[PDB]
Amino acid sequence: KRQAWLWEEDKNLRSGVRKYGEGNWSKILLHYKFNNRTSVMLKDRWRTMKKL
Amino acid sequence: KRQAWLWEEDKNLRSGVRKYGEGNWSKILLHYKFNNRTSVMLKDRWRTMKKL
DNA sequence: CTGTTAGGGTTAGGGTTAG
DNA sequence: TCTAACCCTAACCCTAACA
Repeated sequence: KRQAWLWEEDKNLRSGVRKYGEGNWSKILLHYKFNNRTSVMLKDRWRTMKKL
Repeated sequence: KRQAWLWEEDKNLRSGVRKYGEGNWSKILLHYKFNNRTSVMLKDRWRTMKKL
């Protein structure tokens, strides 16, 4: 089921990119809580954040 | 302008869903004739067909 | 086979008309 | 007034090219 990205997931993604680096989606996924997301979904959300 | 759906288009759409499955709009659009429609239009028609 | 990421392609679903 | 047809676009998928 399609799930909009919540504020806390967005925060974790940004924290993850600052610490682990842009592109290291799998590593980011392993260090923070996300709502049943895969590393591809993180990559995609990052692209959307840039667009917004 | 606006274009209501003819019985032929509906037949193809339903045949398409059976053969390719619901949600595979672009593949369906590629294998049957439709009145200048996009994959999104097929998806919207299916929704209405379900709502009727 | 399990898993990875970049990037183009596609779909879900709530909102917007046309008539 | 009502609603099927159409729009917007974030979210998600497919594929290449590897490890």
